[PDB]
Amino acid sequence: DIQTERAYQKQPTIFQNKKRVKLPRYYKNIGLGFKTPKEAIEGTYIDKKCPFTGNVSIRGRILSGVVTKMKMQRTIVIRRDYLHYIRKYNRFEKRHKNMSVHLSPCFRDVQIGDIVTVGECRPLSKTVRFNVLKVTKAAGTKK
Amino acid sequence: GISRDNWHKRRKTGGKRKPYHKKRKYELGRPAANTKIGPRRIHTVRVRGGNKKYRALRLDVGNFSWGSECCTRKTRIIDVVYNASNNELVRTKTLVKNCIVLIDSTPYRQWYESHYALPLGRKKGAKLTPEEEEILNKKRSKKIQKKYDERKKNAKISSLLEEQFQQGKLLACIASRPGQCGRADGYVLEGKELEFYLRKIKARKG
Amino acid sequence: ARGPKKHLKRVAAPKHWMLDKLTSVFAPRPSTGPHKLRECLPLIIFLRNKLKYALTGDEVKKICMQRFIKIDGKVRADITYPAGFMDVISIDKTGENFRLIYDTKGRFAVHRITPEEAKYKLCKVRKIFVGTKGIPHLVTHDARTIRYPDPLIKMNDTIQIDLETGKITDFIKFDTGNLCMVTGGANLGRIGVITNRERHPGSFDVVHVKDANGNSFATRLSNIFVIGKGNKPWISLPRGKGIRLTIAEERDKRLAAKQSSG
RNA sequence: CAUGUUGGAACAAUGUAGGUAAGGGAAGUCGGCAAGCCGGAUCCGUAACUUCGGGAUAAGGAUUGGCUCUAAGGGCUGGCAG
RNA sequence: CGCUACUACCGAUUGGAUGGUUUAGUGAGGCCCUCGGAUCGGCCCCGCCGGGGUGCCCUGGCGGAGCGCUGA
RNA sequence: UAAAGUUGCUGCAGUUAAAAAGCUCGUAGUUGGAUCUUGGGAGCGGCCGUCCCCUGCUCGGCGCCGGCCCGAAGCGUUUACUUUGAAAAAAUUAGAGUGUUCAAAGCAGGCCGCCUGGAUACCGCAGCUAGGAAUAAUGGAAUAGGACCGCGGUUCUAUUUUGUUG
RNA sequence: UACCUGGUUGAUCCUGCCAGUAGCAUAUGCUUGUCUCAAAGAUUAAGCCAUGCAUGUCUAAGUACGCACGGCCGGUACAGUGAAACUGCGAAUGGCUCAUUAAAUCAGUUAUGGUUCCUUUGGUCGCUCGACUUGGAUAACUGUGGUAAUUCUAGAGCUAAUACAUGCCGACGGGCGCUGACCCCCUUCGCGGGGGGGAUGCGUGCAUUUAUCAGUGGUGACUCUAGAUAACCUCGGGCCGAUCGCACGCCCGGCGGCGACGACCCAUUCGAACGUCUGCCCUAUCAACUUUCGAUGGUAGUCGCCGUGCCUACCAUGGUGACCACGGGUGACGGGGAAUCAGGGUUCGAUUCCGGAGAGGGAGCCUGAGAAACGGCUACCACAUCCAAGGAAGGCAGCAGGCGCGCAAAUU
Repeated sequence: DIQTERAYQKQPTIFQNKKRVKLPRYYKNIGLGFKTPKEAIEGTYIDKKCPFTGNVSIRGRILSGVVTKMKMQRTIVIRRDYLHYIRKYNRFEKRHKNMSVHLSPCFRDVQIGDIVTVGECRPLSKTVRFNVLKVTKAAGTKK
Repeated sequence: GISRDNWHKRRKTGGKRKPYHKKRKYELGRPAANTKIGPRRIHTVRVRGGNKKYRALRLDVGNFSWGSECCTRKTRIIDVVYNASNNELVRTKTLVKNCIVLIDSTPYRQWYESHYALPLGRKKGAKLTPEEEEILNKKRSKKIQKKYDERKKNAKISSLLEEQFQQGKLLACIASRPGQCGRADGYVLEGKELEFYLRKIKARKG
Repeated sequence: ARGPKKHLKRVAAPKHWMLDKLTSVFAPRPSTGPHKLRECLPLIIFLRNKLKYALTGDEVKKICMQRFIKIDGKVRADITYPAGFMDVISIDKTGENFRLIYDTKGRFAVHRITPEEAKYKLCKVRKIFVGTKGIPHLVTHDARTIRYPDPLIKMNDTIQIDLETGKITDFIKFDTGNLCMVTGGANLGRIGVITNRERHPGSFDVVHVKDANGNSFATRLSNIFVIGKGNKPWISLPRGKGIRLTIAEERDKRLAAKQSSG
């Protein structure tokens, strides 16, 4: 389950140590018009870099990419295909900036090839400046 | 000096950056406070913008909020017991943010007697014969003893604070930065937090 | 670049002051105030070349430090005071006054008024604060915390406070058809009305601005002021009468003042 | 077992076998001969050349004491407890 | 093959000279912490004397300590 | 730098002048078949040009006798492409504007107090904003986990209410 | 203005190059009547440098007895100027040069809800229930003292303060919270029980700490802003005005009109810094790169103005690349621009505007709001002027002027 880690993972707002006689979970809305899922609020996991149930505010640019790797933890590698116009040779070329993105852990089942939504914020880490805001399931996966 | 520059180290790919300028002042490091538990020894440090920053070097005063009923009294700090950051910061008794430090129960033992009138612990057979607490545990007005009847059924102690208030040792925590502000303020561990930071000590026992 | 600049080159001086390149070699890096370097016409050039009161740095300085220039109820003695939008300037010797409006072109409204018009200012808030014991507070275009506002005044809205005291009288709540003044770019003073409101949460909220001749375009909500209600201004206007004449019609009437005028 | 077929008293030369040497450092000499240095292990790092096997303990560096803890590495009996 | 004229090439020389990055060793100088304590001022009980409430005292020209205590 | 179409995007060349791998296989890369909204309905122009249309309903009016529609609004595969708009230092440059008396400059001055200048386009790409949906992508139902209707059920639980009290 | 001509042949048609042709911008050659704007030690050496100055500065507004001058009405002090001193504020602006630096710098572009900011401006400056104005030294002044001095330097005797420091009246009389003597009413038999006063013991502003409890204004969006409660407070603690100029009444120690400053503080402006997105020359005779000595993440901190492997700790094993990563190179500061130009392009930008970088080479730091500053300092490494041979002093890539360099660039 959870809290097989060193320091007490908690939300720095809610309480859970009062006299009675299922812990109360704090979330928020994000702006732009995005939906926090059932899985965020039904579950009991504890994370701080989420734009919904954590300390980060989404502002500036909001971009999209396609998921390539999920071998890191709480952060994914997405990829941004675009065409670059060279003025001399009136044609294009494939380039990509596979930007480092934090994996907002409210998204339970994300696969590679899923079109993600990413929002600019303050830097979470050295290269990470983005969070996951929505995910679409693979083309089938019937079994 | 010791810098907080982003350019002295490697890129995403691996290739090393080449420095285009020498170190700036704003990219700044000063050594860790390494603040002991002693008498109140605090050096002030000037910081960027012409402001102070209080370096605790020895510090054992600060207030801790008993989270259940929310009472807070400035208490002496006695022992650093746990630190998830480094197991060796416990040894060289250094106060940092999220140090699980011991404080005295006597300012809160005072308050719970001065509000609820219930003596805790004191192994069965032990009365108080000099008698300051027994007339704080008996002999009120006739009808405001019913105020202590409306404060009896829902003032029952926590599962494992019966075995903390008895020994005069509260597992407190530090939620300020004594290397930045020169205080050691925080709260008293309770419930599942108390069943976490005591799980981290008794698992080491056997 | 280890401290603040104290010179500013005249080739690098902003064009909206309409200084040359040859006479001046530097520009006022001003002794500042409630509006920006770009977003002000400073009290030196608003004096020394746009009614041409003063000539040299000797001549300009010998007007300010006497306490003459009656700026919104407290005379201040700085030649480089940034005078932006919806403040009040007054002259106390010549018998002259100003309200700070945008003309439809790059430059501001260089326009004279009476002291009666220089008695109310229309202080649009940029955000609303609440103080240290649940007391409301304000953050305006001129950054003013003159508190106890109207409960129907929100961020996007313009308030009317009295100059003598600093207490609210009227306001303009955000409504479609309020007399508009776009405070941005080349539309920097389109004297029209708000004709539409549609949302850009996170991006920049779209408000379509209709100039009186039915000119349909849009600017972000950031830089759209509202000068009054419907057709009637609460303030006296500059010339042009809010039409934004195109490059074509600058040959039409301006040459027509050479036929019948001489 | 009784110091190797003898003992006692002296502690000169010159020997035989050990050592130690300020500053220099092979100027000694046929010749670095004799002596010296290096030496173990852990941990780095390892060239020319090559029959790709090697060269290789190449070369060249770092640590090593005591005491005191900590973590990791297993049986057994009827994801556990003893 | 043979004269002539430059031009690069290979080549013993454990060739030479240079910039830049770097492990290893000894390590200037600051800064920080830990003591330090040279000095420099205090506070007290009393000694020599005072002026008034009353041999007990509140303010004092002037010497000496337990450095008792305290600070830059 | 132009001439140089002797670096070739526009715009070269490879039978013999310099040049096609000896030959196929092959991965990225590059380029990839046709195919999915059609014509008439409704007024005018001087038989036919143009216009107007054939997407979904919590707030509000020319209103109105549980209710008929229309405007503000949260919300309608995505991408490229294209148009507009936002913003985008001057200087230089092109030049509206104006006689440095010429020229390059310059926001000068002009009429016997007043009037007027100090704009504008461009600013590859990239970002933003609102249309268009041709062109090329790229999807949606296949042991249907199917779009669309109101049901049988199973929980958290808005508030309109059980005279005030529980 | 969208262009061609000569040259291999005995003559030919061609591929093809060399050569003309025209600008352009460095030198150089010879020649130089008028006047106008006007480049200039960029290229080689960011090589070396002989005096000086450009950063300090004096007013009706901390502050003033220099006898330094000089006015008269003096004993209610301080007339009115002007010098060091310093509370404080400037030397971080400029000017110069292009060495490093290849997603750097930089450009457009949005971000700070990640922060800092004297000046400048909004402001708040009896909210707390517990002084008629104070400390005891210091500065300049001043005398005596040496040491070649160099902007080198002790002791004595005086002493001012928006310093160095302590702080009290008033507002003030309560309200705001608990433990509560005590009383007003009683229903049922006494106990069980339902509501208001009231002595009094305590605690109670503004920034920093957690937590409890509902959610009063606000942005697209809070752990914003809050309400309040337990109340918590660095001798190296935030403020709670020990301020000034000139007017000044009613009055015999009280009231008030207009300036002045600085902080706790929030809100600006000038900014700064870290960030987002997209963009750059050559190179495969650079194909893998980076990583229990930080590589790419987590989580707790450490520290920093704040966001971050920025730096530690114990974990996970990532990140990047055939869309050229990484490595090497550049007679690479980038851009705004420049030359040429049918259309496309191509070369150039050290040079006056902007952004960055550096002050021989590196490195460390004081001060200040703001330098990792060199017209500051401290070293080490190189260069180099004094020396009385003990020991001092120094930075022209600021402006002239040397020296060296060169094809190449002015008047101390």
